[PDB]
Amino acid sequence: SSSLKTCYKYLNQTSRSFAAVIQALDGEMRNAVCIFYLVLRALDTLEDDMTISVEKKVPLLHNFHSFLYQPDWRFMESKEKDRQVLEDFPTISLEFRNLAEKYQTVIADICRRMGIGMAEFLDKHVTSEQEWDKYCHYVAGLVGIGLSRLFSASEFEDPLVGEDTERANSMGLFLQKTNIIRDYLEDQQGGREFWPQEVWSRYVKKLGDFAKPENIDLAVQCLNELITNALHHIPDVITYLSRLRNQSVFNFCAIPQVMAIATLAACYNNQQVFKGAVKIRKGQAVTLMMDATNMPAVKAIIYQYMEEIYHRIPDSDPSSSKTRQIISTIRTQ
Amino acid sequence: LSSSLKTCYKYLNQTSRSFAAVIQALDGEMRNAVCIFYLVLRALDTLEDDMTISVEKKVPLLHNFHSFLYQPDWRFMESKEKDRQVLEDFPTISLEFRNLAEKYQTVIADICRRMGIGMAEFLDKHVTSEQEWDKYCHYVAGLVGIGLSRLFSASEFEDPLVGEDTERANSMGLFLQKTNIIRDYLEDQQGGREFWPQEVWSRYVKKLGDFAKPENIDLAVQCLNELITNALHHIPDVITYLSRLRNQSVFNFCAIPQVMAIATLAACYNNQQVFKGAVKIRMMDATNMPAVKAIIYQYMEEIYHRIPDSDPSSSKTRQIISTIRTQ
Amino acid sequence: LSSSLKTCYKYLNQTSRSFAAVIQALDGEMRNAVCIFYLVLRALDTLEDDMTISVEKKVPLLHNFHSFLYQPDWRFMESKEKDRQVLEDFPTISLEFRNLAEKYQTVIADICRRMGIGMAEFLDKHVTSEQEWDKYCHYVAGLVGIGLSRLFSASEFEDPLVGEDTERANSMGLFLQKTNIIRDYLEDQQGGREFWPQEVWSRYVKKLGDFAKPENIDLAVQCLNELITNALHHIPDVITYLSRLRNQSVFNFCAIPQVMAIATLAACYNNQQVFKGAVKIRKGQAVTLMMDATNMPAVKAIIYQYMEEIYHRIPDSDPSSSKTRQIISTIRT
Ligand SMILES: CC(C)=CCC/C(C)=C/CC/C(C)=C/CSP(=O)(O)OP(=O)(O)O
Ligand SMILES: CC(C)=CCC/C(C)=C/CC/C(C)=C\CSP(=O)(O)OP(=O)(O)O
Ligand SMILES: CC(C)=CCC/C(C)=C\CC/C(C)=C/CSP(=O)(O)OP(=O)(O)O
Ligand SMILES: CC(C)=CCC/C(C)=C\CC/C(C)=C/CSP(=O)(O)OP(=O)(O)O
Ligand SMILES: CC(C)=CCC/C(C)=C\CC/C(C)=C/CSP(=O)(O)OP(=O)(O)O
Repeated sequence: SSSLKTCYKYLNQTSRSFAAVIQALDGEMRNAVCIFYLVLRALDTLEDDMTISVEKKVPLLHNFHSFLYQPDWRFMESKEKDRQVLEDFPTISLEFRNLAEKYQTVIADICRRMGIGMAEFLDKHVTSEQEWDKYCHYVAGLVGIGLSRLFSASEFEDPLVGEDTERANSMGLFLQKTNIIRDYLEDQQGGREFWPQEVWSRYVKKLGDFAKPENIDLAVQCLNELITNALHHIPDVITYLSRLRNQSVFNFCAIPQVMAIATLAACYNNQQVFKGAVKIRKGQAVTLMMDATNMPAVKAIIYQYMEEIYHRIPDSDPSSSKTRQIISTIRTQ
Repeated sequence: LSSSLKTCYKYLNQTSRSFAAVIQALDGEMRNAVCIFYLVLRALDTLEDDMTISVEKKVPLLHNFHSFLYQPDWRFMESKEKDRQVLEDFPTISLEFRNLAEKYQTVIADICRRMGIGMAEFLDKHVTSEQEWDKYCHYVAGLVGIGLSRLFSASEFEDPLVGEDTERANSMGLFLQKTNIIRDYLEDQQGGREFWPQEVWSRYVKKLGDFAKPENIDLAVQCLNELITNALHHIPDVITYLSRLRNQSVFNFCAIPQVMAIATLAACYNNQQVFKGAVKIRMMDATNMPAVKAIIYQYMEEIYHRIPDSDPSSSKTRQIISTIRTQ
Repeated sequence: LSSSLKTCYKYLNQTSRSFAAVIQALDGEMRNAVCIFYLVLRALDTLEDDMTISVEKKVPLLHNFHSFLYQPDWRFMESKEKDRQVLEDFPTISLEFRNLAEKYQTVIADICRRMGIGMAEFLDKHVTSEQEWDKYCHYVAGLVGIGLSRLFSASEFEDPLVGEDTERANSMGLFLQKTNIIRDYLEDQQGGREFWPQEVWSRYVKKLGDFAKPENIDLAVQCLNELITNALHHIPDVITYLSRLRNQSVFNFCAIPQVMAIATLAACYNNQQVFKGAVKIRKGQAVTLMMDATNMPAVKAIIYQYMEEIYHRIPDSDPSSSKTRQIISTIRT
C-alpha cells in the first residue's frame, strides 16, 4: 500500500512527539493511532488557520467527521504549514475507512465531538477554571479518551481503560494545561491567550501585563496558582498509567506524562517562564538512574518531581497552602 | 486520607531526600510498612547522633527505644538535631506503627531492639578492627537490610527466601554504610565523629584528623583506597541478593541505592577531593538485573583503570575486581 | 575460582571496552561461552590485521586457527599489534575454551574455521561489488552473529529458531560491520586499509584515497550517503531478530550495539566531518533520553527516531535521495 506508506511519512513530518512511539505500538493499534493522529492533525490545521473565515470554518469543524467518509473530500485553500494533510486528505481517509469498524466508531465519534467543541470556542477566550477544563477536554481530553478507547477496542488493554473516560480525560488535561502554562510568552507574542481570565484578572487588568518586568511578582503568583490547579490531575495520571498491561502502550502514554511533570517542576516559581521558554531541570539523583518504562519507576519519577516543587514552595505565595496540600494528598495515596 | 499517615509521609519527605520516592513507589502494604520503618529508624538514629544527650541518658533511650513504639504518649523534646521533629511528634509515628499488621510490627520492633543494643555498645568507643567496622555497620545498616528483607517476605511480594537470607541482606547494608562513611570523612571529622577503623588508619597517621591536612594527602588517598577495596568485597553478595528479587517496585528500591553507592565509590577511588570537600559523582537504567550488572561492571572497570601500581592496596583492588568480573 | 578464567576476563576488559560489561551480564552458561568466543575472535582478528605477517605466512595460520584451539601449547609470539597478549597467552584462552561444554566448542570452532577461510580469501584482493561487500562482511561479522545465535539456542536461553535463522543473524553482523566500515573511512585510509566497495566509490572518484582531499568533499559525501543507504537495508532483519529474543540479558547484549550502530549512521549521514575526524556521536530528543534499549517497543521507537533524523536531512541534490526515502519508508511498514 503506497497509501499507508504516505500516511506514515505524513506522521513523521507532522508529529515530532508521537511519531516514533506510535510506530512502536503492537498489532492493530499501530495503524489505528497513526490514522487517529493524522485526522486530528487535519482537524487542527483547519481550526488553526486564521485565513479561513468563521463562516467557512464552523461548517468545516462540524462536518469534519463525515469528510472521513467522502472519498474525494480534500481542502485546497489552507495556508498552514501542515496543509498537505488536508490537500491529500483522500489518502488519509482511504486508510481510515480501511480500519476495523470498531476503530472507525471511536475516531469518528471523537472528530465529531472535537469539531463541536472547537466551534464553540472559536468566538471566546477562556474565563472560568471550569471553562479551562471544558476547552482542554475538547482539545486534549477527548484525545485521551479516544486513544484509550482504541487501546481497549484492540484488546491489548482491558475494557476498563476505554470505559473510564474521567481518567482518560485527566491524562489529556494534564498535558494540555502544562503546555498552556509553559507557553505563556510564545502565545502572547502570537496574539493568543489561553490562561483562564477568572484567574489572571485577579492579578492584572490584561493577560499581556505578565510580559512586563514590573509585573513579574504577580505573574509568578498566577503561574503558581495554575500549576497547582494542574497538579490535581496527578492522582488520575497515576491511576491510569498503573492500569496499563501492554509495554508499547505504556511507553506511549507514560513518557509524555513524565515530560509534563518535569516541565511543571521546571516552571514552578520561575521568573523565566516570562522572559522565554523554560530550561528543563538536570533530573534528581534518583530519577537519573531510571527511565519511564515500568510503573514503579514512573511513580518514583513523579514523586521526585513533586518534591522538587514542594522544596520550592515559598510561604509568601498566596497558593502555598494549596500547593502543599495537593502534593501532600498525592504523596499519601 | 488518615491525617496521621499524611504527617508520616510529610516526615518521610523532610528527612529522606534519597529514599522517599522509591519508598512511595512500593507495592501494596510495603509502602506504609517501609515508610514507618524508615521514620522509626530515623528517630533512633537522631538519638544516637545527638551529642547534647549524655551517654548515661542516651543508653536507656537506645535500649528501650523498641518499647516506646508501644507507649502512645512517648516523645523526646530535648533533641537539638536537624531531624528532631520526628522525635518531638513520635506519637503520630508510633500510632501509625500500631496500625500496621502485626507481621510488620514484629519485624520493626525486633530490629529496633537489636539496633539499640548495638548503638549503645559503640557510644563509648571508636571502631578499632575491621571485624569491628563490620560489627558497627551491622548494627546501624546491616540490620536495616535484614529488616527490610523480612518486610518484603512478610508482605508476600517477595519469596520467603529473600527474608531468610540474612547474610546477603546484611551485606547490602554494610556496603551502603561503608560507602557513606568513606565519602563523609571530611564532614564527619569537622563534626567530631570518627568512623574510619583505627587499625586501618593508624598504619598511615597518628590521628584520623591528620588526613585533613595537605601534607598527609598521599597517605590519606592510600588509606581511602584500602577502605574502598574492603567495601568492594560486598559486591558479590549485593549481586546475588538483587538477583533473587522478583517484585519490580522492591527491585527498584533495593537496586538504585546500591548502584548509587557503587558510583560514589568509583568517584572517590584514588580521589584527593575526598579530603578537601565533596566529590562529583559523574544506554541503560537500573531497573532490570542484567542492566544493573552491566552498570556495576562498568563502574568496576573505571576503578580498575585508575589503580596506581605504587598504591599499597593495588594487588588487592585488582583481586576483588577480578573476582567480581569472573563470578 | 579458576585463575585461568579470571585472566580471560581481564583480557576481555582490555580488548573490548564496549561489550565487556554486557557480556559479563549474560545469564549462566552464556557468560563464559561468549567471553571465550570474543577472545578467540579477537586473537584471529589480530592475526588478520597484522601487516608484519606476510600473506604466505598468514594464510596457514588463518586456515588452521580453529585447530589451534585443541593445541594446548599453541601461542603466537611475533605479533606487534596492540592486542598481541591474546596470541602470546593463547594457551590460557584455549584452556578455557576446552572447558566449555562441547556443544559450545562445536559452534566456536565451526565459526573460526569458516571465518579463517573467508579472511584468507580477502587477504590478497579488495572489495569490488556490493555483493562482495556482503560476502566480506559475512565472513568477518555475519558469522559472528550466526555464532552467537547458535550459542543462544544451544544454551536453551533462546528458542531454537534464533540459531536456525542464519539469514537474520547474518544481517545483525552485516549491519554493525557496514556501520563500522562507513564510520572508519579516515582511520582506515591513514592505515592503508580499503573496505569501501570499489564498484561504488569508483563511480565517484578515481581512487578511494581522494575522498580525504578537501576538493572532492561533495562527491565523497554522496558516496557516504549511498553506502549508508545500503546498510539501512538490514534494519528490518535487525528488528525481526530482536523481536524474537525472550531472555533479558541476551536482549540487552544484542540490542545495545544495534542501537549504537543506527545512532552512528544517523550522525554520519550527510556529514562532512566523516572525512576530517571521528564523528561526534550524539543523542536524539528527550524521548530517547527518556528510554533505553531494554524492551522491544523502546528499541523500535529509538530506531524510528534515528530513522527520522536521517529522513529530514535528505537533500534533494543527492543521487540516492529516492532510494534512501524508500528504504526508510519500508522500515516504517
Ligand atoms: C529504611 C530505609 C528506606 C533507608 C535507610 C535510611 C536510614 C534512616 C537508615 C538507618 C541507618 C542509619 C542512617 C544509621 C545511623 S548512621 P547516620 O546516617 O544517622 O549519620 P548522619 O546522618 O551522617 O548524622
Ligand atoms: C494521536 C495523538 C497522540 C494525538 C493527537 C494530537 C493532535 C493533532 C491533537 C489535536 C489537538 C488540537 C486541536 C490542538 C493542539 S492544542 P491548541 O488548540 O492550543 O493549538 P491549535 O491552535 O489548535 O494548533
Ligand atoms: C490517555 C493518553 C495516553 C493521553 C492523552 C492525550 C494526548 C497524548 C495528548 C493531548 C493532545 C496534544 C496536546 C497533542 C500534541 S501532539 P504534537 O507533538 O504533534 O504537537 P506538536 O505540533 O508537535 O508540538
Ligand atoms: C537490604 C536492602 C534493600 C538495603 C540495605 C539497607 C539500607 C536501605 C540502608 C542502609 C542504611 C544507610 C547507610 C542509609 C543511608 S541514610 P539516607 O541516605 O536515607 O539519608 P538522606 O535520605 O540522604 O537524608
Ligand atoms: C547477532 C549479534 C547479537 C551481533 C552481531 C555480531 C557482532 C556482535 C559484531 C560484529 C563485530 C564488530 C563490528 C564489533 C564492534 S568493534 P569492538 O568490539 O572492537 O569495540 P571495543 O574494542 O569493544 O571497544
